[PDB]
Amino acid sequence: MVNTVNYFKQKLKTEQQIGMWVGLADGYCAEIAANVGYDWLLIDGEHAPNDVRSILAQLQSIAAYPSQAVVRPVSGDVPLIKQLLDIGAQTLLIPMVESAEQAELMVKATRYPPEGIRGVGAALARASRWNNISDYLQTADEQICLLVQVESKKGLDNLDEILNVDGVDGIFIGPADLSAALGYRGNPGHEFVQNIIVQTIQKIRAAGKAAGILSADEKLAKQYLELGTEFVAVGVDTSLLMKSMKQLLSKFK
Amino acid sequence: MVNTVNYFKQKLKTEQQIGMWVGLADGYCAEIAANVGYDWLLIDGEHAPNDVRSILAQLQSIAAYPSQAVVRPVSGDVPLIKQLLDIGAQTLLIPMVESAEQAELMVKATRYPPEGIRGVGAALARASRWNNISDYLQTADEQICLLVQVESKKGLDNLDEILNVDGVDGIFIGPADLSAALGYRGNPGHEFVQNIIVQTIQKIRAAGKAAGILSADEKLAKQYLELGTEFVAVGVDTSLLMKSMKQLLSKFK
Amino acid sequence: MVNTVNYFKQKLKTEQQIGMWVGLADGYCAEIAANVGYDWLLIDGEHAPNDVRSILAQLQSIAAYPSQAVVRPVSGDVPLIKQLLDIGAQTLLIPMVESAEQAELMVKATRYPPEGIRGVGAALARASRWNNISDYLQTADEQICLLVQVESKKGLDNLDEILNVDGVDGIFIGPADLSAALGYRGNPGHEFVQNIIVQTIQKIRAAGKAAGILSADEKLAKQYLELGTEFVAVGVDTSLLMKSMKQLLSKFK
Amino acid sequence: MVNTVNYFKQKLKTEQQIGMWVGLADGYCAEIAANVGYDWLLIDGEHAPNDVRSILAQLQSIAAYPSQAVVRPVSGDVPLIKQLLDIGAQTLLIPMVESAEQAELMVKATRYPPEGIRGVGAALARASRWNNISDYLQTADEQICLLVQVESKKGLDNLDEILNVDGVDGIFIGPADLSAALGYRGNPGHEFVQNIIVQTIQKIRAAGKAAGILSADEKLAKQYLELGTEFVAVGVDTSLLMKSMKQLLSKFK
Amino acid sequence: MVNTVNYFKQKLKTEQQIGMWVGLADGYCAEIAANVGYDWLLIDGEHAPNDVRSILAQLQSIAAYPSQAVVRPVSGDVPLIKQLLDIGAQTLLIPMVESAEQAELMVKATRYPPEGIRGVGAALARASRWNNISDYLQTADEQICLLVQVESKKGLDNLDEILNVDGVDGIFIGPADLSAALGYRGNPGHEFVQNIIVQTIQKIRAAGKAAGILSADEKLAKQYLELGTEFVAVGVDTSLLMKSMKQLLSKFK
Amino acid sequence: MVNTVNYFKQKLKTEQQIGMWVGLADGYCAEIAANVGYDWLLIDGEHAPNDVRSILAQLQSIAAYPSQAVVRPVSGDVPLIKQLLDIGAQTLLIPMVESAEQAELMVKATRYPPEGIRGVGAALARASRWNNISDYLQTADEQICLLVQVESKKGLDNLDEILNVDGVDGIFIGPADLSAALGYRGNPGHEFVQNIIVQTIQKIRAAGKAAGILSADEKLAKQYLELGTEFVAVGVDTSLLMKSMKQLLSKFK
Ligand SMILES: [Ca+2]
Ligand SMILES: [Ca+2]
Repeated sequence: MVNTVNYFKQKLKTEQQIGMWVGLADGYCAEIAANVGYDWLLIDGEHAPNDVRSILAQLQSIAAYPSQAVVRPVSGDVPLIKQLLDIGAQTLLIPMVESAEQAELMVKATRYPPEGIRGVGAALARASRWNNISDYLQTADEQICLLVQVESKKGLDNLDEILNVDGVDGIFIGPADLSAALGYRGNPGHEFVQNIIVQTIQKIRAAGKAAGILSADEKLAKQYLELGTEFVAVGVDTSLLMKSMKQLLSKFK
Repeated sequence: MVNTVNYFKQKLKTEQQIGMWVGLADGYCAEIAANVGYDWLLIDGEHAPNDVRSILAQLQSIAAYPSQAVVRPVSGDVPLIKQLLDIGAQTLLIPMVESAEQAELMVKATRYPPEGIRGVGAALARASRWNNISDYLQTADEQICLLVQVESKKGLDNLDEILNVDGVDGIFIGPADLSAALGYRGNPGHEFVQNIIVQTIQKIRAAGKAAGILSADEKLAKQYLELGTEFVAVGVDTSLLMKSMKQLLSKFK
Repeated sequence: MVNTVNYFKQKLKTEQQIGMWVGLADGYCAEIAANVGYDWLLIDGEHAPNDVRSILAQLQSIAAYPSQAVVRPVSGDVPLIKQLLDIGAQTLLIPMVESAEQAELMVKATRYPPEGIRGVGAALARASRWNNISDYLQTADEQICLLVQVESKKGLDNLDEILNVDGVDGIFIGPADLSAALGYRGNPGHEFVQNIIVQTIQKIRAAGKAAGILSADEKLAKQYLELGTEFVAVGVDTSLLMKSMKQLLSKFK
Repeated sequence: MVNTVNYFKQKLKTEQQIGMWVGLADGYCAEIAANVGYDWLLIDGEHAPNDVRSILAQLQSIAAYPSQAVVRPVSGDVPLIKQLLDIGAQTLLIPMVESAEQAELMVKATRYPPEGIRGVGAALARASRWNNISDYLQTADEQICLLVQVESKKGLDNLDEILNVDGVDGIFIGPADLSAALGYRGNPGHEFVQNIIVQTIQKIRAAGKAAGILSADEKLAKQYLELGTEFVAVGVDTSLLMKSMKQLLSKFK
Repeated sequence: MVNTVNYFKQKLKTEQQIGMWVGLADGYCAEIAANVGYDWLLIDGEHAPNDVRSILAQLQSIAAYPSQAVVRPVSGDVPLIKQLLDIGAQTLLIPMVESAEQAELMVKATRYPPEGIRGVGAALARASRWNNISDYLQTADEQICLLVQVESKKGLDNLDEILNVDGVDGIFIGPADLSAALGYRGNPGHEFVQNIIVQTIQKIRAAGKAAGILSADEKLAKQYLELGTEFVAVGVDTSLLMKSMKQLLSKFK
Repeated sequence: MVNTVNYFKQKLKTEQQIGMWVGLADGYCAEIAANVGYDWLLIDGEHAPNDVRSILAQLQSIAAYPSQAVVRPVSGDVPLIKQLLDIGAQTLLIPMVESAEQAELMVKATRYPPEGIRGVGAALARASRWNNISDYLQTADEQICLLVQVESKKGLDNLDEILNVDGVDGIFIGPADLSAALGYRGNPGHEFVQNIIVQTIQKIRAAGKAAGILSADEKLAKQYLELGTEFVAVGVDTSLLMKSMKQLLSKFK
């Protein structure tokens, strides 16, 4: 078997990928999402009740389908990154990255020694298909994609430095934490926040990195796609489920 | 503690209850549904991957919310009915009921001896809250509601007889199995099927029993509510999740 | 490896075994109960929210401890009995046994062909420890113990017939279903019910079979032990947990 | 989406398919087995500790791989068959089939009304991918494959009658139950048993049905393949795990 | 929906709240404990085998009942605190707090930016009921309650400094870790230890914070209540289950 | 009850113990491995998809069998070590230990105050069998065994310093991470790497500590046993399963 090709990673340089946030934290819900045809599915280990084993179950469901999996761990924790890579997550979105130093450590956490600090356990891991991918330890690094989130004043204060870190493939901007960090908690729609988001996306793309964002607002999503944003999540499973059920009940109250 | 009051059962004689089909088979998804404000939630043990333990998890989630739980077991299996009552399901929807004899057996399956054949295990059961409901074995039968589904030619051929069974509180008509039994599999919208559904609802209400139905079609749902149908399910969680995600992706293809 | 000796089965003829009801339906709770020193633990598949997989987890917990496991399936279902024997349950308590014809079928359900109808699948089963017990298909039947419950008027109407079935090792009387069946639901304490229980125990022992019963009432339990009742369960984990927490809160209200 | 093509079913008429028994009852173990390259994987609901939900997880794992899933339910239970088809099992192996009448009922259990008695619930089912397979209710029957097991003297006494049942695609012979039924429990190797197996395979293929068998004995397996047996399982995951670990320890004792 | 009112937090200033430790690590066991009537239930993520998902299940169980949930995470880990607040835990008990600096970080961990460092993910969280609590991001901080444990000499050496931290609502003293830290491991009953506990409770209440403690000793528990201690846990589910089962067996040996 | 004797710990000074790696992450698979007769089983929390709850299930499975359990946590995390000791893991293998300062912290993490920093919670823990081991807080430390892994240049740079830490019972060398760290990723077989392994084993034994290693290569494993290596793991469950299934399929292609 040749290593699973990371089409998400390749597509960062060739197209704009449309994404769905997967927070229902369940192999069955992840499979329903995997049937729709999103370019990428964000399995949320930070804001949904997931652990290594529930994320594994969702990778297995989604694996039969074209949609590429991206895993957001709870934090840039090196051992947890080691766990998620070995279960076969090929793209990670690291929350709350605030310095070049922290971004380089995340690069190392995703690469085998001697170049990085990823723990070696290929015989045991879905990632190597238990060594059925015969050359895994030689070929793994090529198909790993590292994304970091900038979501604080300190991250924005270190944006140019993070953007010069080799091995950061993309910077994702989450309007929720960023709006809140800027003193507009719950109101990312403010001009002050939007101007900072647009400038940030411009700087990201100017430095040759992929820019990413989430917006459930169709107008803002299409605006971010007009700027060339490479990976745009356009909704959240929990929100779509809740709103579709509320909208239906309102027709009957 | 007094026994949990079955408001679904009481409401069969006082209003028209709007329902959501719960087939995501998960305590977390059941809780999202429980927040919307449906009158009733159908926990589907027949067509969703549920077992006694996953149904228990969904009863526990939903229990904090006003929405009344209805459990559809996989079949009119007496021991399985015993299990679902002891985990605290107070309303059951029995699929594929086709005779007075089978309907009376389902009544007995829901009532303690000597009047019925429900196995006695109150010390162990969430239903008695492990005997924290001190009078449970005296008061349980009052708050149990039995619904049966008519979904075959044989059931329609035995409708008058089922409708004279004391302890059948309601007859639910599932257009899917009924359309299929009538040779219009996948097309319940045919006039031949709809005329049979309307006549069936009329006969059900004429015999003093509650009529129920499911339709994701808003026009048919409101038509069934205009006829006085007592319990109408207006959608399905799996369908709302899939369609909301497909509709959103179509705005971006 | 030699097959696990069924000490419960042997002790039916040499001593009186003290039992605890396990309805907390969980490997971790079953292990707590396993530490106490009960002669037997009844893993309740009829009145607690258990399936084959949760019962297997409880057998694995308990296996490190001297306490012998007895499993009560939801009903005398031949395929379910097959499942529970293959996960390694060596003693079964069959609910709701009402005829010699039904007792004989339960005997066959527990014995391999050609003498019985137990499905053969030893390579796969914990019961054979996946063929690490090399002679399992030759030795299995010797260490299987079959108990049946008489809990209905019809059972009591067929008691002499059930007691002449070879391979029924014991008859358990559950006062809850029996009291209910006799029109004293929730009050097994009545003289009418108790006289029937005592006579029933006497007839069971007179026919050379083991008698069993459950009572959380210390006085009744010691009374049943004075009659020579071979297997006596003296409490229920769910009840002890609830009562201990209630008594404790009462000291501080 | 078009319905998943049942390649196992097609190959019954075009090649000889090599199978692995999957009784580790686990999505993770099922995925390891799925990477090997077996033509078919037998998810054992009869002799391994599986339920609908654990079988769903194993289907989801295996779905990303070419290996075709075959599910053996605990028994020819019509409601359980309904449940396994809806989670998306396209091939079923029914244990303990003993008459044409029982085989015909299993055929109907797998087909929608009006031809069959399969309960209709496509909106909810992974089988229809929650109606993302738009024609599912029209196209589903064509990709369903029904195998039955003959494992008793009564089955052998009804073999010609079972073989004339339209819609039985295959008869599988399990030497374990059959050897036991013939009074050679745990010694299927006996000439008396093997002559019966060979004759049975010849009769099955003579009637234009697929023959199937399991043998962990390489010689017997290759013999059955020389007879033209269409589906041959050649080992069992539990057995290969235990034996591989025992062989390794023996090199070091 | 308005945000769940944190009655535990309000009662810290108006009454003395009686608590039960919940370490059976199970939604079913948590629900049994929830029926008793304790003012608060301590879901122990530090000393019972719990993770985010098992704590969520226990929150869902308990939610239908008046008893207030308090969650003890394994350590003052900011990302884990983020995870427990989002699943909807409104009161946290932080183990092993030893400095004002650490207590201030725990305060911030529980509050949204710009005041605190709690990660923003309201669309996904049971805490916001998936934004069905429409003002959640504005109202969430008011219903969050932060308790810290002082259980080391260093903590006692920093007690006045921890007590001056705005946003620490309560200091809990666990005699087990504190007795051990003082060189009396497993004998918190010693006068040297008790004088320290009494003095500590007096200092905590003198600084206008709530004092808390656990003791299974009724006399010590009632003594701590006579001192005005605001939250007193009076037993542990694991201990009451084991002891109740041991006491019962001893009546029969 | 007396505390469980750690035979693994005792045997470090009296014999050479043969080990199997358990990465199938499942109570049912851990029990199959437990039947074989390995001296020790390594429950891998670093490279297999395990959490505290799945490790507890595997400890419960294995506990019925003579094989001693060793747990490898994901990292030398003090709170996680606390969790794993409380579920009853008596031998820990700490990955990625690189200094005497880190080894000493791991020693303290495994010992109660005042000598160590292990959090006290014996009422709640399987480790004390919920205080059924009456003297647990006095006797626990004697039966705890601490192993550390040297797997980096920095570890080898600190080997003499780590080897002088009292309370480090053993140093395990994992050829995978070490080979990788040395610039021979995936080829531990190189003379440069092997010479370092042999010298390392010699230095470990010269300092009075137990040496450990894993090799699936029979020749290397016997070589390590001839040097007197005290604990040698000779295979990996995931690898044996995959290889046994691959070899078997190869006979029939
Ligand atoms: Ca978990
Ligand atoms: Ca289950």
